[PDB]
Amino acid sequence: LKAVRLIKFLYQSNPPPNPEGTRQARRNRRRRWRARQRQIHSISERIRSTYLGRSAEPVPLQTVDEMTKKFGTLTIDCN
Amino acid sequence: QVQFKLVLVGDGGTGKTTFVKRHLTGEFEKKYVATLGVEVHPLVFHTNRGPIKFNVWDTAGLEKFGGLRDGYYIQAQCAIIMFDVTSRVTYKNVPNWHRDLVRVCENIPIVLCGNKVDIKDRKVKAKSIVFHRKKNLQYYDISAKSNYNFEKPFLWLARKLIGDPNLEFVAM
Amino acid sequence: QEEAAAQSFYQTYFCDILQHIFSVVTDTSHTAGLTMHASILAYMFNLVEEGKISTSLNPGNPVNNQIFLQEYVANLLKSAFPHLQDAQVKLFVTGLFSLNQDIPAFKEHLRDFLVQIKEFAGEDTSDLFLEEREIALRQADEEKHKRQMSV
RNA sequence: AUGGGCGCAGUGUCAUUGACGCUGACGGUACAGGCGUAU
Repeated sequence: LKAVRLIKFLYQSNPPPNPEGTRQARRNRRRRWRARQRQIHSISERIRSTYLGRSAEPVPLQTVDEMTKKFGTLTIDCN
Repeated sequence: QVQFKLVLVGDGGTGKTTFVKRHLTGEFEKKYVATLGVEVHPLVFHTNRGPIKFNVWDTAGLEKFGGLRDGYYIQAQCAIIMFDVTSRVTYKNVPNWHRDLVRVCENIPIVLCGNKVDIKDRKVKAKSIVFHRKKNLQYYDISAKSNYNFEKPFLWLARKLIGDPNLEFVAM
Repeated sequence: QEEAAAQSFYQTYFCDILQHIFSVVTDTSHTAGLTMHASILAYMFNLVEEGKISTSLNPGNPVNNQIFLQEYVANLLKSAFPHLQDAQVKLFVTGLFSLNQDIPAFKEHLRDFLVQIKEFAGEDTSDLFLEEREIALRQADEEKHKRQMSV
């Protein structure tokens, strides 16, 4: 649960790129590993921030008001 | 007794003769002796409701041997159209046979049968077999060699004739 | 692909091959194969048209094979089909040469000829639209010559 | 983020058990990684 343990577990599960093989092979593995490391770092920083991170107001920004305005727009027009 | 006039249409000995023989003897003919004019064969089935007789008029499918041709259809009580799924041309010829049959027989049950499906080389895919749809023909993939759906057309015709939808053929 | 024996084989077998192909085509029993007929005839005629067959097929006449072929085909069909009008055969052969690069149109032309041979047609050509079909054949041949020149 | 031509897995078109890709819950558990680079 503690941040240190989560970060250590995250960094443990990703094996470093294999230095064995050709230069270009190792370097392509390094590039992919670095991209995935940036992804991991972003996720870890998001966890570090807090455990909720976002408010639910984005939903009314997308659906609740987009439903309420047209709820007001409702018109009998007979029948 | 309890016999119906059945007319078989298609390319001569292209399965009609083979189909009739296979239902008659059970042997699967290999030679292709194109049928001459028509051959009338009794063909008996036994259903849960008794015997049934088909007066199958295996007609010649080659114009040179058509002979009386449409005259064979007079007083027909059921019709089995045939075509070889391995040759598209015999399929495109299907509408012509349907036209002639309906022209002579306006209101008769029609079974569209794709013969010798067993032969691996299938040209007329199941997707494109649609003429029966608009014409309201009852379709069947069959093969006189391996007997796939070997009985379905005759059973369907017997059900449509006697009127028993759940009627079933019996061994004896 | 084998040039050395090509001329010899042509001289040996070309007329025989055309005879048998036509005997088959005029037979309705083999209608389904017409595409292959169309596939091969158009080929051979093209070979005739470009003169890739170099030797004259008539030892008694060292003329370009094309005209000899036209007379031979006309004579053969007329002998086999005495009741046919000569203009019909002329038109049909002309189309054969004009249509050797349009397999669909070539096949429809063969089917038209097969329709004709089934009919004992008198001198009355009014129903035949020979002028209209000739105009269509001229247009097709014009497109064929344009295609050949564009190369 | 990018997808090359073939490892063939379903196949759409025609001359349809041949050819172009798409596509296949594929031959692929493969391969490609700007033109040193710290974007």
